[PDB]
Amino acid sequence: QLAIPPRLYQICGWFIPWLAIASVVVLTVGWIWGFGFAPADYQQGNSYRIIYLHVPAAIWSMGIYASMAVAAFIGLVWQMKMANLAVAAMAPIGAVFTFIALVTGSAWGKPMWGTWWVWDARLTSELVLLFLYVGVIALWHAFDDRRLAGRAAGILVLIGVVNLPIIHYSVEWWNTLHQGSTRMQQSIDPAMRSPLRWSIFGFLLLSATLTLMRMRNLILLMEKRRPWVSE
Amino acid sequence: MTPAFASWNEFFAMGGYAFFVWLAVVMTVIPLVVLVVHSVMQHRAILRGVAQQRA
Amino acid sequence: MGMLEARELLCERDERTLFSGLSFTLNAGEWVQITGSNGAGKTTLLRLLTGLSRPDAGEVLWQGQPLHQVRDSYHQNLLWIGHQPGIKTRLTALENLHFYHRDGDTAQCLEALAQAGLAGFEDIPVNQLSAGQQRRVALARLWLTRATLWILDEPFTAIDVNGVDRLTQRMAQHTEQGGIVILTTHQPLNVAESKIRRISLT
Amino acid sequence: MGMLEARELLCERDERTLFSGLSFTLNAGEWVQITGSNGAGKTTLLRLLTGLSRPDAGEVLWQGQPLHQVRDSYHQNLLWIGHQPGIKTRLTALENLHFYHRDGDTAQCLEALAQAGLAGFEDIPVNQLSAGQQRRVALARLWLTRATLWILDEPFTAIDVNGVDRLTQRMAQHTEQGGIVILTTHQPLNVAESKIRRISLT
Amino acid sequence: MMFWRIFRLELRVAFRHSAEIANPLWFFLIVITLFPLSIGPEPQLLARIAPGIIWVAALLSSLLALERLFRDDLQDGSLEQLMLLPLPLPAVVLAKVMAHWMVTGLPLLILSPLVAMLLGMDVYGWQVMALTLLLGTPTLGFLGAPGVALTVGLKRGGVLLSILVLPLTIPLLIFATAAMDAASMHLPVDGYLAILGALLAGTATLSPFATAAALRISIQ
Amino acid sequence: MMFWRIFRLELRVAFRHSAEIANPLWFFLIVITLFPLSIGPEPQLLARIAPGIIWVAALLSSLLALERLFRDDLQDGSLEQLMLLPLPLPAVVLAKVMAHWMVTGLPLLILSPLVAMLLGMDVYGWQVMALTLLLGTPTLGFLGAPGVALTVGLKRGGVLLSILVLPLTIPLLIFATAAMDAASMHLPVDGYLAILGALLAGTATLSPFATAAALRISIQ
Ligand code: HEM
Ligand SMILES: Nc1ncnc2c1ncn2[C@@H]1O[C@H](COP(=O)(O)OP(=O)(O)OP(=O)(O)O)[C@@H](O)[C@H]1O
Ligand SMILES: [Mg+2]
Repeated sequence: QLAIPPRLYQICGWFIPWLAIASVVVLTVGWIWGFGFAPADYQQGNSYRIIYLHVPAAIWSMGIYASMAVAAFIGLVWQMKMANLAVAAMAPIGAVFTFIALVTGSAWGKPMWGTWWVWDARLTSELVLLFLYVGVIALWHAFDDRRLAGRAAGILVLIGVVNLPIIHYSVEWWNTLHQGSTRMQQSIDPAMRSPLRWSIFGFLLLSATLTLMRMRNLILLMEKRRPWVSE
Repeated sequence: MTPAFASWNEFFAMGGYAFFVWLAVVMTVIPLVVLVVHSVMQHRAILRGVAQQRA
Repeated sequence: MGMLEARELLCERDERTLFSGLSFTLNAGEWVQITGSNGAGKTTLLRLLTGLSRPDAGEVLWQGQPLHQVRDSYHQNLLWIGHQPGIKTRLTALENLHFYHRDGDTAQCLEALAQAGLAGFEDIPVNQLSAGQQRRVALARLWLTRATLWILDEPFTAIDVNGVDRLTQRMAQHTEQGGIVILTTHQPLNVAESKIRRISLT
Repeated sequence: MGMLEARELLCERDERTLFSGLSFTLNAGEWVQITGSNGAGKTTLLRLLTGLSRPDAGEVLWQGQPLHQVRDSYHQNLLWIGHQPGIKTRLTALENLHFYHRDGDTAQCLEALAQAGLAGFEDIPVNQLSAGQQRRVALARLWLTRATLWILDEPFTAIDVNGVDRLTQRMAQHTEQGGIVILTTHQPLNVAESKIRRISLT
Repeated sequence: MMFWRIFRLELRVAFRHSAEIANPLWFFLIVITLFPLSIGPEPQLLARIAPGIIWVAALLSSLLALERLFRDDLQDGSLEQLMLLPLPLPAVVLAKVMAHWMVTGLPLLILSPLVAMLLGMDVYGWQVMALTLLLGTPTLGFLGAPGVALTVGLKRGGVLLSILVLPLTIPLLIFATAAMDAASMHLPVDGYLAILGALLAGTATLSPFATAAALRISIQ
Repeated sequence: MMFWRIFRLELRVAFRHSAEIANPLWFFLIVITLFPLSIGPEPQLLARIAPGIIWVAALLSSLLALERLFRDDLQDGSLEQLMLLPLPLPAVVLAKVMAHWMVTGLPLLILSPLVAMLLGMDVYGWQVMALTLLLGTPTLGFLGAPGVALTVGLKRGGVLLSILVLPLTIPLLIFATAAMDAASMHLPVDGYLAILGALLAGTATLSPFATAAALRISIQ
């Protein structure tokens, strides 16, 4: 029984305190139980602690790109007006998550490669995802008239998500043609799993916070002239 | 109740590779706080943004 | 009866409300003109009738069906000429209109354009033609189209009264057989005042 | 002796020359209007008076000296708004005038906007003005400029009559003091005929 | 009303629009000439970097040629196809983009033999040249149509278009350059050719519908 | 009149928001990253082909941004400057060109530290690339200003008109590539920089005059 009126502004106002404080608590517990309470691997040494700070950013970049896909898909066929607004709300959050993942991956790879830049599948894919983001932001900011940036933006998101697995599998296949394989297999180890998952959840919930603030801001910016905003 | 460091910044803040990890921490904390302050401040400006429109 | 009809149509652009809850029957045998001011959304209204623009709320029905559902057969019966002529400027007049001919072309083209007043300009490209004559080439489609709906957006911008009267007769000799000419004008139409059913942006 | 003077001006477009051998001298305190029509010489006659284009055969001397020779004492006393007002559509109305004004002290800019009928449209981007207020922004300069010359094309092309009326009564005002007014208007001016000296393209 | 009618008329208006269609061609020539002039007389590296430079040239030329695809339609004739021609709009867009390829992609194809002489490729090299370009440029146009369809309303021809579709063209570039690299090593390239064909077929269906929706949005 | 407030004007018209300033940065980044996808990931290959990559990106940015410098003004704002502003036309066109640089060159220069790490450039290579880039990019708007004005404001223009735009920039790029190759080989390049320094001080003096005359002729 959806309502989707401007009253959703009040709905956003009813979530920010609780969900934001929960996000800060889970992030601080993850980053203190990590980054100082958990051991590291034998090979990389203490530098392995980047995992708690690097992996969740990359994971939630793809997660909120999937959120882009579902939101725009809802907004196009059903012609839901606010559903097309969700794209701009999550756009710069996605850009920031993917930028953070890029800079961490580059910084984490310095000890093992000796250089700040390595053209691997993981990093290169993140570059293309960041490019899809910044394209979405640029398209939305290109339209002076609102209510259009969000429909065209939605179509752009659909085009990106359709082509995204193709690009990712191509670059993964491209890496095999030149080097051949990854460095070493994936071993999370039981003593180093719970903090990582909790950090994943913390980034989830901070992403939720930022999406809600951006929804509130976009609601104001769009319905700025109606007398509903007399306050 | 089980720290992973035998002692404080004499042992902490120097994991042997402290230079890499700590710059990552700062370069990650900055974008989050920048987004948060930007969103809140721009919302606040919109809130004033109504005021000069009411003139 | 009732092939053209909109349901509680309303559209909002910025602060200004152009109109609210428009709904009116439009059947065969009518000659309709739209009244309004230069700031009114009459151009926005007309483009909405043709389905290019999605209305802010409400909808219009072709024969009683949503336009997107019947978009295929809808274009069978419609002719639209807006502020933008919609004709290729570097392409000559005779072959420009040749596109809009299902059959009988290359010979029936000449008769219509000459009535508009472009005789001797069949094989000249548009960009060496005057803007007033340039409009007429688009208007020349009137004599040849079999579409029941003629939608004109300010079709008398710079068109001579001798042309206007000839044009006015053309839409005066089309509706009585069942045709419909959805019109907007600023020149006071020089035809019987009972032939015009005025609608304003109320 | 005296300002801009025509000297056997000759110009030509395509195959038809728009005029032939214009030579008429204007002094202070003249409100004048070009008659005829605007087919090609609309911008041509005015641009040559401004030095924007060079004449096919002729010249105009401002204050007895060639326009291009000085290029400085002539541009400082001049305003022009025509078919394209020359103001950028991106900026807002308030800021767009500030550069145009010699310092933009902001103590009188809104005063010009207020007197131009653009009350409260200072902070709105000028592209958001509906259909005519964009020319009003260009016409808002005339309250502030100290220039004694005005070359204007279609100053009432879409201006409302009340907007037109205020524009006209200001033109006669400075012509009484030291000014000059030349206008190219299709709409007849609602002023006494003796206050207007008319000339055509011949 | 038929595919062929819109196809031929779009072709005709393309023939009338000479002297800017060559601008992608002149750009392609200059960019493919800079790098061999940038690097001195050493062919082994030139053979190694030839596919990459020529294919990035093909991308850039495709963008410059596609910039006009909808520019001279919004002010005059983007409509009359949404509004008229009861034939579905995706079909109209398909016909027009095939015409755009025929007037732009084909000039690249006929330009290859001169390029090969300059870059010192072999007959197998020119064969794979043609094979990948013939199956790459239609994909370029098909994938670039959504970007111009979205950005036509802006009428900001420039940097914005070059970042909305160019990141979409990455797999085409990778597979084309990998195939052309493998060809110089005389290995069979049938599987790579099949992959390129599959990519073109996949983009042959989604792009028309996507551009139809994009244009319907951009008109409003 | 008041050169710097003109400067502020064309600063404001081109850019709309704080978020969209970096658009040329993203264009540069995508153009650079196109090559390692196609050329290959090996550093030495990408190391030696740096000059072509970087100055091709600069050339693309310059060509994309010169069209918007004059073509858009023809519809609305080409005049009111040839007709007003008693200050010389060279002054205002110089303002236009230098701001055209500062919206394109400045993003490229400020992005140079990043791109040098992508291509594996060393500190000496980055230093020479930056100093040459800031010394040659401003010229790209100088010689390009007269050419673009004619191609966007002269009707019945033939194919030969574009030859005053694109190929006139070849000497600049060839000297840049040769100089920063010599620097990449760890050799002094001060003489080459003097040649770049000589052309910058000289072209900047004569470019506004010819461009102003060209606009004067083209408007008629
Ligand atoms: C050095 C630079 C690195 C970058 C840029 C990077 C980036 C990424 C990316 C993009 C993902 C998402 C994978 C997915 O969603 O399927 C990921 C997850 C993951 N990474 Fe890395 N990574 C790096 C290093 C490593 C290393 C050295 C390991 C060694 C085991 C590793 C182990 C993992 C694991 C186990 C996951 C979880 C996979 C999943 O969630 O599906 N990462 N990282
Ligand atoms: N992008 C836009 N283009 C035009 N009008 C817009 C736009 N956005 C909002 N509007 C508003 O919607 C209304 C639509 O009016 P419309 O454009 O139909 O005027 P019009 O009758 O076509 O003018 P004219 O008769 O001079 O052509 C305008 O009053 C305008 O204020
Ligand atoms: Mg209109």
